[PDB]
Amino acid sequence: LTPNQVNDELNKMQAFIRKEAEEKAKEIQLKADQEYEIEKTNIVRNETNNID
Amino acid sequence: TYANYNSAKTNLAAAERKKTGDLSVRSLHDIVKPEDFVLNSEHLTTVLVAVPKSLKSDFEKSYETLSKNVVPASASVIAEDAEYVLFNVHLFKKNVQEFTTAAREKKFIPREFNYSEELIDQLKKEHDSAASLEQSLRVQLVRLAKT
Amino acid sequence: SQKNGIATLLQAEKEAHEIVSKARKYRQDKLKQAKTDAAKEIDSYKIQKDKELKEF
Repeated sequence: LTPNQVNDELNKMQAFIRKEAEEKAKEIQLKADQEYEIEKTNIVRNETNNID
Repeated sequence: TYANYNSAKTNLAAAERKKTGDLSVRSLHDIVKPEDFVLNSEHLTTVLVAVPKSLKSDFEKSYETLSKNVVPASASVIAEDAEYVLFNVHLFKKNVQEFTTAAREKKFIPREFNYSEELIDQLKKEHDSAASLEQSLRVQLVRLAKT
Repeated sequence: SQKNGIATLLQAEKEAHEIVSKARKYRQDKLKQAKTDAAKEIDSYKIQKDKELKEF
């Protein structure tokens, strides 16, 4: 049935939504790691200059 | 005065011509906003317009060529435009190539255009401005000729 | 009515994207908090060195 095929195609479109969600989650994780590393590295340097 | 009359007449002619919709975008006043470029952007919803023959099956024949990439719903075309197909159908912008292919294969000659709330209000304002400019230019020309 | 499933998929995608954006914002806030914690640890180590410098 084409409407049943339409339902399958709508499910496939929802799959493109799930892939988008996974990509967004991966981007969020990458941003988290990058921000944590940058914050740990840059802030300490000035602090180390003050501490030293 | 003659230049003003010519500009007003040109505006009136444009307003009269843009309201046909037989092979172009119809008047925004007679058009439907939702799912017709009002919102309906990205993955939220869809918008489509074409003229495949004069039957729903032909519109379904054209819509079958979209490969169901996005907005798999069959296109529905019903209007008085050329006593033939004039549709406000679903074809998501995330499948713009497939949206075009939904009408290109069957030679539907798509006539899609932006019809958002701002666009529809601007079109209505433009038509009213053309009519008012025609009337005001006629009055000004009559006064200028009397003088 | 033929776009009910499309709207449902759109809502699911939008909700997932909003949750991901909120998680990324919370991760940025947590990175700022980690920077603050690192600065506080550097200050505490500096104070310990001040006791160490006082030992010198």
